[PDB]
Amino acid sequence: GAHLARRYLGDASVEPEPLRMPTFPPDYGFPERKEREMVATQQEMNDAQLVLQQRDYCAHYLIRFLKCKRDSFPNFLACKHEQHDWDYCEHLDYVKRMKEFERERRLLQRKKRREQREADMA
Amino acid sequence: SKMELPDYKQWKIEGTPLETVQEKLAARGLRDPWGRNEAWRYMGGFANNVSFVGALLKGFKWGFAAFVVAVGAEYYLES
Amino acid sequence: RHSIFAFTHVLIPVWIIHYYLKYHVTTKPYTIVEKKPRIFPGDTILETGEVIPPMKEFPDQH
Amino acid sequence: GFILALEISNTTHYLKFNYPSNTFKFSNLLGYYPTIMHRLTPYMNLTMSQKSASS
Amino acid sequence: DAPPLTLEGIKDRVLYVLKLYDKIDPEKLSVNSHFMKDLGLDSLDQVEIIMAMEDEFGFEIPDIDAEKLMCPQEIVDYIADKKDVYE
Amino acid sequence: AHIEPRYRQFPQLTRSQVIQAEFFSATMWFWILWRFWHDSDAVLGHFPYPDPSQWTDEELGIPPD
Amino acid sequence: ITKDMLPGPYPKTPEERAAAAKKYNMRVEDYEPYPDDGMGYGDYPKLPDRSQQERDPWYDWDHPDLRLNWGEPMHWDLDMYIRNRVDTSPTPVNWNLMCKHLFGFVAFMLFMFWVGETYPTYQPVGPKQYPYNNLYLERGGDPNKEPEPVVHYEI
Amino acid sequence: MLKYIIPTMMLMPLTWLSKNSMIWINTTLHSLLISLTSLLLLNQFGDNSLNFSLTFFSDSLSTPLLILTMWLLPLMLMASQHHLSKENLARKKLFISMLILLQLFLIMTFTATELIFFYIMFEATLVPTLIIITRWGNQTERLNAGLYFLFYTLAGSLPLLVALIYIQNTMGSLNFLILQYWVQPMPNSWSNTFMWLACMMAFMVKMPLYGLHLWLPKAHVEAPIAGSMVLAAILLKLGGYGMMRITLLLNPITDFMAYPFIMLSLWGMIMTSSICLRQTDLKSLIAYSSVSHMALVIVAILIQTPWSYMGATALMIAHGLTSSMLFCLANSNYERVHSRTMILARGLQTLLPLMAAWWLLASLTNLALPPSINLIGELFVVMSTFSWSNITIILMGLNMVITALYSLYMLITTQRGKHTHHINNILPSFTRENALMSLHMLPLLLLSLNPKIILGPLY
Amino acid sequence: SFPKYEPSRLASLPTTLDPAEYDISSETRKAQAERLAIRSRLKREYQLQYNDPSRRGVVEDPALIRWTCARSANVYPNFRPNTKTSLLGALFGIGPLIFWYYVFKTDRDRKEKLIQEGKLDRTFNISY
Amino acid sequence: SWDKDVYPEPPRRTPAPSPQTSLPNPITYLTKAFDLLVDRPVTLVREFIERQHAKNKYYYYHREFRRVPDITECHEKDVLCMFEAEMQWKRDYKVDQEIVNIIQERLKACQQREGESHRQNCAKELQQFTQVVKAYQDRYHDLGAHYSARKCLAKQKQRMLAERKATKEAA
Amino acid sequence: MLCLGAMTTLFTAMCALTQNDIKKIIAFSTSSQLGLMMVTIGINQPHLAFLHICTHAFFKAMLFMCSGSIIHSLNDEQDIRKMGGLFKAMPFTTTALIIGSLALTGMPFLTGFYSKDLIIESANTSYTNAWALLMTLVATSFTAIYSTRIIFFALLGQPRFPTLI
Amino acid sequence: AFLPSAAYLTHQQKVLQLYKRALRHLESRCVHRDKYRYFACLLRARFDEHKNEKDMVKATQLLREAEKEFWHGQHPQPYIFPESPGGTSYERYECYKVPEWCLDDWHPSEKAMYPDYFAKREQWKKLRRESWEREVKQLQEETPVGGPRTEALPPARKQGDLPPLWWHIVTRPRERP
Ligand SMILES: CCCCCCCCCCCCCCCCCC(=O)OC[C@H](COP(=O)([O-])OC[C@H](O)COP(=O)([O-])OC[C@H](COC(=O)CCCCCCCCCCCCCCCCC)OC(=O)CCCCCCCCCCCCCCCCC)OC(=O)CCCCCCCCCCCCCCCCC
Ligand SMILES: CCCCCCCCCCCCCCCCCC(=O)OC[C@H](COP(=O)([O-])OCC[N+](C)(C)C)OC(=O)CCCCCCCCCCCCCCCCC
Ligand SMILES: CCCCCCCCCCCCCCCCCC(=O)OC[C@H](COP(=O)(O)OCCN)OC(=O)CCCCCCCCCCCCCCCCC
Ligand SMILES: *C(=O)CCCCCCCCCCCCC
Repeated sequence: GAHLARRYLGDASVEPEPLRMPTFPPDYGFPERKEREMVATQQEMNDAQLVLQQRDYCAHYLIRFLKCKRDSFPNFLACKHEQHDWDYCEHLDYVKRMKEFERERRLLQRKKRREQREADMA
Repeated sequence: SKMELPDYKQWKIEGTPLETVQEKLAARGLRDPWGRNEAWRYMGGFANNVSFVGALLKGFKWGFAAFVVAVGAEYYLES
Repeated sequence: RHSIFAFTHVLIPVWIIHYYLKYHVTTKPYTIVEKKPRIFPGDTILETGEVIPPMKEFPDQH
Repeated sequence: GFILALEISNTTHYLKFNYPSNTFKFSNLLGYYPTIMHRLTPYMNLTMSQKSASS
Repeated sequence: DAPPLTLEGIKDRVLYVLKLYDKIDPEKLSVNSHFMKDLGLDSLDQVEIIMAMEDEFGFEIPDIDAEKLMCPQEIVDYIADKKDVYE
Repeated sequence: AHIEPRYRQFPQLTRSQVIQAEFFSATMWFWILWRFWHDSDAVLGHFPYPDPSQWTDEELGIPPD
Repeated sequence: ITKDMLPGPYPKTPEERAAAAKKYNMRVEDYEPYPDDGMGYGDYPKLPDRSQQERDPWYDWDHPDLRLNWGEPMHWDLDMYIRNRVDTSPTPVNWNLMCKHLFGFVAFMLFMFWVGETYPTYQPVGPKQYPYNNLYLERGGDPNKEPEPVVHYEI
Repeated sequence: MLKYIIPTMMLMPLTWLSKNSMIWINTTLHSLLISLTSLLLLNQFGDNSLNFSLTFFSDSLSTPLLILTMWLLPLMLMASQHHLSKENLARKKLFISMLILLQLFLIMTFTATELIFFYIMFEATLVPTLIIITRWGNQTERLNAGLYFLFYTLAGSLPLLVALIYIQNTMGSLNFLILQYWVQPMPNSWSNTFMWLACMMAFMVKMPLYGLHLWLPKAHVEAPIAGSMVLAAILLKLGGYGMMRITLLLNPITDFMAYPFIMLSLWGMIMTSSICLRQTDLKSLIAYSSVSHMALVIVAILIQTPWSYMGATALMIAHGLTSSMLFCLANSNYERVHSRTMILARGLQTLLPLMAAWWLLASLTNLALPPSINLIGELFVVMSTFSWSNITIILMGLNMVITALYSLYMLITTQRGKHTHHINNILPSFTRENALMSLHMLPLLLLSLNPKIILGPLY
Repeated sequence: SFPKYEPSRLASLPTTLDPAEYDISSETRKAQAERLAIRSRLKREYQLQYNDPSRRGVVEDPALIRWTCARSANVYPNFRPNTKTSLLGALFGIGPLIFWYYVFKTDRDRKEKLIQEGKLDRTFNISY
Repeated sequence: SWDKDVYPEPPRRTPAPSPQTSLPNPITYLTKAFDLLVDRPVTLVREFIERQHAKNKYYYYHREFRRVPDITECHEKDVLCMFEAEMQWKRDYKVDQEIVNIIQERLKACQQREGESHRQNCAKELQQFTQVVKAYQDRYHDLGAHYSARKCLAKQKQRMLAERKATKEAA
Repeated sequence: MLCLGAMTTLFTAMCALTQNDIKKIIAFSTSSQLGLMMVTIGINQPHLAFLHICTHAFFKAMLFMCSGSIIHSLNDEQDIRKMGGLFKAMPFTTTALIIGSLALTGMPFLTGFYSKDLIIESANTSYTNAWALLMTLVATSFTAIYSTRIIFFALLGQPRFPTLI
Repeated sequence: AFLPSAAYLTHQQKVLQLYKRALRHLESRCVHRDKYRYFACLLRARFDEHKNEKDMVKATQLLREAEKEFWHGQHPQPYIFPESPGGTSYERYECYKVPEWCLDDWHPSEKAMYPDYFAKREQWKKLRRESWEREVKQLQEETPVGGPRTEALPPARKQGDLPPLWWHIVTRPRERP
C-alpha cells in the first residue's frame, strides 16, 4: 500500500492510473512477445457454465476441479489438489498482473527520466 | 418448603477486597458498615474466578492432548 | 402407531405433491423448468452416448 | 481490539471515578439518534396532523 | 424456577441483611426494632437499609413507601403485599 | 433430583453439565489446533507475495536509453 | 353531562375565567387559556405541554397506562403525548449539543466517504485479462459482427 | 336484471308480512339467497359485456359492485338488529324497508344501460340513506349530517343532470353501449371545460374528493351501523362507477382537466391519513381513512390507464369489505362502552381475544397486507401512477407509511395496553358479532385466491 | 464549573433543576394545598363510583368528554378569520397543491417532450 | 402435454454418473426409495383414475371465430358493423396479449435453462421478445383505459403519417 | 452499498461498546454484522455475503440463546452490571458463549473465520472506497471489544446479582 | 412536588431522595461491589459533612448545587430494576392481569368446573355489598366540608366494618397471574 502514498502524496504523472493502463504498446521493449495460451475451449467453458468472471486464461484447472467436485461426492474433502492447482494458477495470473503494473511504473519512470534529460540537454 | 439460611457470622471480609476498601476508608477516617453484606460475593465458591485468558483457554489442556494423540495417529497411520 | 408422524405429515404430502407435480404441473409447459446439467470435457451423454472430448494438454506449471 | 478492551476492563476494578466524556455519552445514548429523531420527527408530523390538517 | 416467598422466609432474609449491618448490634434487633427510636439510626441509614432491601429482593421500593418503613416488620409486610405471599 | 436453590453461596452443579461444557471446550481447541495443523495457510498465507522492486528490467522490457 | 360543563368561548371577564376554571376542575391562578387568535381553542386550558412519560410512575393513577387521573383536565394533545408517542422527558445531554454532535458526525462521515471515493485504495496490479476478445461472445456480442482483436501477451 | 330486481322488491312483503319475532330471520335468510343468486352475473366475456336488455346491462365493473351490494344487505341486517331491539315494530319494519329500497336502487344504479336512468337511481339512493341517518342516528348532529350529505350531493349532481341532458340532445342518446361507438373527441374550449366539470364534480363529491369530503366525517359518523356500512362500502363507489362510465365521453380534455384534482387527491390522501393519526373518535378515524383510500381511486380513474382502472376497481371492492368490517368493529365496542372515543376502552385483547383477532385481520387488510386485494388494488394504482409520473411514488410511499401508522395505532389504542379499570360492562363477544366479522373478512380473504373477478372490464 | 442544562421544546427541564421547586413561601403552600384538595375531591368522586357494587358500566369522565368536544365540535364556533389564520390557511392549504402541481406538471411536460421526440427509452414499456 | 414448437426445449444432454470415490452417495438410495415408496403408488393411483376416465370418454372444443369486417370498412356511427369490428378487435387484442405472454415464458425458461451462459445462449429468445414487444407497443400502447378499434386505428394512421413524412423528407 | 454498510457497521459497533443491557449489545452486534454484509455486497462479493449470512445465523442465534439462559437464570435480569461469577455457575452457557464470541470475532477455523476473514481479505485487496475499508477495520476491532465486554461483565469477575441463587 | 398524601416534598425528603438517586447512579457508574462500596462510603461522608446545617437558605442552596452535581455526574443508562418503571420487564404481565368482574361473565358450564371457587366468590361479593353502604356512610360522616383534603382514606373504626373503598385494593390481580 505504499503506492497509494506515492500516487496521492507524491506525483501522479509517474504513477500508473489503475483505470487506464497499459498506456504503452505491448511490443514496446520486447523482441517477439508471444501471446497467452488459452487451454479451455470456448465451447468447453460454455458447457461447464462457468461464471464470466471465472472464464479467464486459467479456467481449465477450474473445469478439472469442478469435475472432481462432482465425481467425488459425498467426500467433499477429496479435491484439494485440483483446488490448489486452480488457486496456484490464479496466483500466477495475479503475479502477471503485478508484472504489468511494475512494467508500466518503470516505463513511466523512463518517460520521466526522458523528459528531464530533454529539459537538461537542450 | 422451609429453607435454612446459612449463618451470618461466617461472612467476614478479611482476605477479600472489602478489607482493602475498609483499610483505605480508615486511612481517611471512615468505616464500612455494609462489608459483611457484600462479603459473600468474594467468598465461598465465587472466590478465585479465572482470568480472561484462562476463560478462553477453558478445555485447552484436553484439547491439546486430543490434538497430539490425533497427530500421532495420522503420523503412524500413513505408514 | 409409533411413526404415524412420518406417515401423515411427510409421506402422504410426498404422495400428494408428487401426483400434483407429475400429472398437473409437468404436463403444462415451462412450469418446472430445470437448469440444464453441467457438461465437462470427458463426460458421456446418456441420451446420445457422445463422449465429450477432453481438454488440450496443459502447459504444466509445477 | 481484545488487548485494548482488556486494558479498559482491567481499569474498571480501579478506585478511580472520572466524569463521563462526550465520547461515552455519544456511544451510550445511541449516537443521540433516537433521542433526536424519535422526539422531533413525530412531533413535526403530529402537530401538523392536528394543527394544520385536522383543525 | 421462581421459588415462592413466605412471610417466614422474607422475615429471615430482612433480619439477615440487618444482622450484617455494622451499625446494628444483632442481639438488640427484633422484628419491631424501630430504626430511629429503638436502634438509634440516621435517616441516611434508613435509606441505606431500604436500598439494601432492594438489592436483596430485586425490586425497587419507591421513596413515598421507603420513607415510612421504620421497623423490619413493616418492611416484611411491604414486601409481602407487593409480592402477594401466602396465596 | 432437580437443583435446590441456595442462599449467598455457589449453586449445585450437575456432573453432566460440567463434563459436557469441558468436552465442547476441548472440542473447540482440538478443532482449532487440528485445522491450524492441516490448513495453516488460510491464516498465515497461501502463496508467497513477490517483491516487484526485485524484478529485472530484462523480464519487464525496459530498454536503457 | 349538560351544557355548562362543555367547552365554550374564550373568557374575557374574570368571572367568566373563574367559571371556566371551575368547569375544568383547576385553580384560577393555574388556568391559562390559549391566546385568542381565533384558532378554535376557546376556553380550553393550555396545560404545560409535557409528555405523559414525565408523570410520576409510582403514583397510583386512575389510568396507570396513561398516567392520568379521572376528572383531571387533559392536555389538548393528550393523544399525542401518550407514552407510545412523543416524549418530552429531560435528556442527560443538552438538546442543541445532541443536534450539533449528531450533525457533525453524520456530515463528517459523509465527507470522509466522499474523500475516500475521490481517493480509492487498490492493489498494484493491472487489469484482469480475459481471452476471446475480452469474452466477446459471452458478454452478449452478436456473432454476425466481429470485434477488434483484443490480444493479451505473456509477461 | 329483473331476476334480481323482483326478489329485492319481494323483500318488502317478506318484511311487512312476517311475524314480529321473525322479521330479522326471514329478511336475513332471503337476502342471503339473493346474494347467492348474484353470482350468475359472473357470465362475463373478454369482449362483450353481459347485455340483458335495452334497460339493463352488466360488464365486469358493475358485476363485483352488484355482488358486494347484494351481499351487504344481510350483513347490515345482522349489524343493525341489536341496537333496534327495543325499537317499535313498525319503525323496525320501516328501517328494513329503507335498506331494501336502497339495495333496490343500487342494483339498478349499477346496471343502468342509459345514463339519465343511472342519474335517477344514483340520486334516488339519497332518500333512504338520508332517512336512515336522520331517523336512526344516535346523536344531535345526525340532522346536520343529513343536510351536508344531501346538499353537497345535489349541488354536485344537478349540473350533472344538465350535462347529461346536453349529451342526450347532442349525441342523440345516453345509452352507454351506443356512446361506446358514437363518442366524439372533446376539444379544448371553456364550454367543454364546464362540460367536464358538470360531468365530473358530482362523482367527485360522492367519492369524496379532498376539499369536498366534509359531508363524510359527519354522515359516516352520525349514521347508525347499517348506514355507515352502506355509505362506506357501496355509496362512495357510485362516484367511481360513474366516473368510469363518464370519462369515456370526456377525452381528450381530461388529459389536462385531471391535473388539479389529481393534486387534490395526491396531497389529500396525505392529509386525511395524517388526520387519522390524531383522531380521538374511532368512527371518524375510519371515515377519514375512507377518504384517504378513495383518493387513490380518484387518481387511478383520472389517469385512465388499464392498470389504474384494474387497481381502482379492486381497491373499491376491497375497501368496501374492509371499511364495512372496521365500522362493525367500532360498533361492537360502541354497543358496550356507549362512546365512540377511542382512548376510553383500552386493553381489549385481554378481555376479547377473538374479537382482537378480527381487529388484527381488519387492520392488516386496512394497511394493504399482501396478497390481499387491498394490496392488489393499492399496488396496481401505485404502478400506474409511477408510469404516469415517476415522482408520485414519494406521495404514494409516504402514504403507505401513514396508512400503516394509523392502522396499527387503531389496533394498539383499542386492543393493546392496560385495560381500563372503571369499565366493567365488557361482555364477551356475541355469536352474531363474530359472525358479522367473519362474513366480512372471509370473502375478503377468499378473493385473494381468485382476484380476476374483481379487476374490472379490462382484465 | 458545570455545564448548565439548556431546556428545549422536546427536552424539558428536570424537576430538581427548576428554581421554583424550592419555594417554601406560603402562597406556594396554598397553591399546592388547593391543587391537593381539588385532586383529592376528584379522586374521591371517582372511586366512590369505581368501588360501587351496584354500578355496572362506564364511570363517565366529563374531563374526557370535554376534551373530545373541544377537539371536535368547539373548533368552528371559536374560529375568527383574521391575518394569522388566513396566512396559515393559504400557506398550508393551497401552497402544497401549487407546489406539487408545478412539480408534476414540469415532470410530465419534460417526459412528454422526450417521448414525442423519440428520446425516452421506452423499449419494453408495454404495461401502463 | 403441449406442442414443442410453440413451447420449445432443446434436447437434454445429461452426463453419465462417473463416481470417483468409493463412498456411495445418499442421492441414489433416496432416488430408489422415491421410486419404491412414492412414484409407483402414485403411478398406480393415476392408472386407476385414468381407467375410470377411459370408461367415459367425451370431448370439448376450441371455439373458432370467423373473421368479420374490421373497423376500417365499417361506416361511421353504424353500430351493427362497428360493434362486430370492436368485438373482433378486443379478441385480437387479448390474443396478442397471450402471444406476448408466450414469448415471455420462452425467454424466462431459456434464462433459467441456460443458467450461467444465458446472455450468450438466449440471443434468439431475446430477439424474438424484442420484436414482439416492439410490435405490441406499436399496436396497443398508450390507447388508454377507454381503448377501442377507433383509438387503435387513429394511432396506426398517426404512425403511418409520421412514416410517410419521414420517407418523403429522406428522398 | 459500501458507504452505507461501512457507516452502519461503524456506528452500531461503536454504540455497542458502552451498552449495559446484554440483548442491546447483541442487537448492535447483529446490526454491525449486517453492515459488514452490506460492505461485502458493495465490493461485488455477493456469495461471500450470503456465506456470511449462513455462517452468522448459527453463532448469533446461539449468543442470544446463551443470553436468554443467563436472563432466565438470574430471574429476568438483562443488565450486565448485575452479573458476573457465572464462569462456574453456568458452565455450559459459559462454554457456548465463549465459542459464540470467538466465532463472532473471527477465531481461526471456527465458523466466522470461513466468511468474515475472507470478507476482510476481499475488502483489502480490491478497488475500494478506502474510508469504507478503514471503518470496516475499526468495526472489526470494536467487535472484539464488545465481545469481551460481554465475557468480562457477564462471566468473569465476581457476582453482582441478588443473593437468592 | 407530586404525592398522594402530602402536597409537597419537605427539604429533608428532597435530601433523602437525592441521596438515594445519587447512590443508584453511582452504582451504575461504579459497577463492581468493592469499588462501589468505597465510593458509596465517600459519598456518605460528603452527605455527613453538611448534615448539621441550620441555615435553611444555606441548606437549600447546598441541595440545589448538589442537584447540579448529580445532574452533571449521572449515568446515561442507569441501572433500572426489571419491574421498576423503565425496566425491561416493567408492566410485562399487565396483559395477563384480567380483572375479577370478568368471572361474572362466565358461562355456567365453565363455572361448574370450579364449584368451590365460585361458591367462595359469592360470599366475598356478598360481604362487599353489605359493607358498601356502611363504608359510604363512614366516608360521609368523617370527610370535612369542601371535600377531602388529602387522598388518604380512614380505616375501619368499628368492629364488623371493613375499611372504606377496599374492593379494588384487595381484589387486585396478582403480580404473576
Ligand atoms: C376455497 C377454499 C379455501 C381454503 C383455504 C383458506 C383460504 C383463506 C380463507 C380465510 C383464512 C382465515 C380464516 C381463519 C382466521 C380468521 C379467524 C381466526 O382468527 O380464527 C382463529 C382460530 C384459531 O385460534 P384460537 O386459538 O382458536 O382463538 C383465536 C384467538 O382468540 C386469537 O387468535 P390469534 O390472534 O392468536 O390468531 C389469529 C392469527 C393472526 O395471524 C396473523 O396475524 C398472521 C397472518 C399475517 C402474516 C402472515 C401471512 C402473510 C401472507 C402470506 C400467506 C398467504 C399466501 C401464502 C401462499 C404462499 C405465497 C403466495 O390468524 C392466523 O394465524 C390465521 C392463519 C391464516 C391467515 C391468512 C391471512 C390473514 C392475514 C391478513 C391478510 C393477508 C393477505 C391475504 C391472504 C389471503 C390468503 C388466501 O381459527 C379457527 O378457529 C378457524 C376458523 C375456521 C376457518 C375457516 C377458513 C375458511 C373460511 C372460508 C369458508 C368458505 C370456503 C371454504 C374453505 C374452508 C377451509 C377449511
Ligand atoms: C359541489 C359544489 C360544486 C359543484 C360543481 C358543479 C360543476 C361546476 C361547473 C358547472 C357549470 C354549470 C353546468 C354546465 C353544464 C355544461 C353543459 C354544456 O353543454 O356546456 C357547454 C355550453 C355551451 O353552450 P352550447 O353548447 O349551447 O353552445 C354550442 C357550442 N358553442 C359554445 C361552441 C357555440 O356552456 C354553457 O352554455 C354555459 C356553461 C357554463 C355555465 C356557467 C354557470 C354556472 C357556474 C358554475 C356553478 C357551479 C355550481 C354552483 C352551486 C354551488 C353550490 C351552491
Ligand atoms: C439508502 C437511503 C437511506 C436513507 C436513510 C435516511 C433517510 C431516513 C431518515 C430517518 C427517518 C425516519 C426516522 C424518524 C421517525 C422515527 C419514528 C419512530 O420510530 O419514533 C419512535 C417513537 C417512540 O419511540 P422511542 O421514544 O424511541 O421509544 C423509547 C421507549 N419508550 O414513536 C412515536 O413517537 C410514534 C410516532 C407515530 C407517528 C410517526 C409520525 C412520523 C412519520 C415519519 C414518516 C417519514 C417518511 C419518509 C418518507 C421518505 C420517502 C422517500
Ligand atoms: C498500501 O498500504 C496498500 C494497502 C491498502 C491501503 C492501506 C490500508 C491500511 C489498513 C490495513 C492494514 C492495517 C495494519 C494494522
